Amino acid sequence: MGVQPPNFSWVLPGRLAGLALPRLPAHYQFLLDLGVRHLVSLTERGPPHSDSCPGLTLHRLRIPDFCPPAPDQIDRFVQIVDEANARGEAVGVHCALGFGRTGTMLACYLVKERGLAAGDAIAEIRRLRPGSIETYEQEKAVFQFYQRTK
Repeated sequence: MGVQPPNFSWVLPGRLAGLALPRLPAHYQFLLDLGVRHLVSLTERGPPHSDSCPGLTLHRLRIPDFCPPAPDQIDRFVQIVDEANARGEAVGVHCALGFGRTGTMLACYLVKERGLAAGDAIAEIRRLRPGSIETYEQEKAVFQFYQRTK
């Protein structure tokens, strides 16, 4: 039995989801039940109770709140999703609220998945998850990822 964590939704159904901070054993069980085997954690302090769920692998990429992921972090995130999805495993990504840091990562993955530029990728994540991508530097990070990988 799982309990859906806060602000959870699929971006790529069965492949890639965003969420706010998970914090109960049943949140992690929910992720496992939905086929998630990897949780990319962007917070400065690990989410509560993750150690109750050994079957879920956490990948901690620390990003200060209201700041963008760095290029190495974007590349690592993209690798984690590509490799997990190729193994038939889904990935979740979270921050404290699930909007800024999380939305920026999700938009970068769409740049790659759909061959989009940042305007389209950011628009799409905002359509799916209104409130996503909170700062100017977060927007610029998606743009620069596009430029590096075009």
